Amino acid sequence: ATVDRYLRQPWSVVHGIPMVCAFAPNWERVDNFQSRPEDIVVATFPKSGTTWVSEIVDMILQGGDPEKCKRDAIVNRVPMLEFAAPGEMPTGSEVLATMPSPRVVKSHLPAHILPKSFWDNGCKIIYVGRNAKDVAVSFYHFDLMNKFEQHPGTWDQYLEAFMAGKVAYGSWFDHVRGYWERRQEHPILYLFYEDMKEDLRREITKVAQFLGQELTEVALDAIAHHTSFEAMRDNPSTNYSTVPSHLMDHGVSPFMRKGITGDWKNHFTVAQNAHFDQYYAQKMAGTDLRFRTEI
Ligand SMILES: Nc1ncnc2c1ncn2[C@@H]1O[C@H](COP(=O)(O)O)[C@@H](OP(=O)(O)O)[C@H]1O
Repeated sequence: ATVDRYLRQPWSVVHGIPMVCAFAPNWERVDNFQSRPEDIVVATFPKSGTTWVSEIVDMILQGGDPEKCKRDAIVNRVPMLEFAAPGEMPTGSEVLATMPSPRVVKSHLPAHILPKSFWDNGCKIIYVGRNAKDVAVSFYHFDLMNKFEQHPGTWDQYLEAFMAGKVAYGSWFDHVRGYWERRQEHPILYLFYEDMKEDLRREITKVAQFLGQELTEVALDAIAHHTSFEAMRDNPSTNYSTVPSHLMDHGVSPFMRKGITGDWKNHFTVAQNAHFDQYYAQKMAGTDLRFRTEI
């Protein structure tokens, strides 16, 4: 009830970044967040594989036992750092304060406004990038169904907001590039959603090594089996079907939507794809960071 007035409102702004309206008040809780050096941060631009990687990290920390991961929804097992629902739930930061190490922290903040404490404590960051076209489709449908978001209107107007960085958490170009560069000064494992669709066990292995964990071949196969898109769409612990429909309208668009690489071809018009590609080449000039739009 109290949170209703924050739902479906236009973006606020925190440190020059568009922010979910409900998340923006009381932002000192984020700026002053107290990290621990053993914290694992799962950082992504929205709709780039946060839930996927979070479940993989949790599974690795439980020794590859999928039963352990069903003790709670992924939204509670891996709290989102900046999440808040004023008057309805405790913030993500308050939940994380009461969580035993090793904490898994999910966040969508760009690198330059991720809380300083994370950088000073050298916390291991697992970043996931996804090609901007699939992200924009996924983010558009997410906004149609997630009532925390300002309504996206039509797809063509949303896409224009997306390319301009006028969506929640700002420019995708600055986001993916910010963490790609910050790895020169911080332990960052930079993953690619498309690499995970192509070869999931290979990417789980890289996450396990980064976390200093050793997996038997059985544990690895068990983690690959339960972190398929099909395993996670039907798992109530990962598919967000436990979120009340008042906050996430699962009928409009399910959270576990398509889970593929290349869905952008079913939504980008011929003209949209031409304009997006020129702007993308302009905006992604001068970086060695490369994304794949098909595999
Ligand atoms: N195990 C998995 N395999 C593939 N895609 C997955 C996945 N788990 C989630 N996804 C996809 O990742 C996106 C959500 O990313 P995030 O967790 O950061 O919000 C959605 O993309 P789609 O909307 O294209 O289906 C969702 O379907």
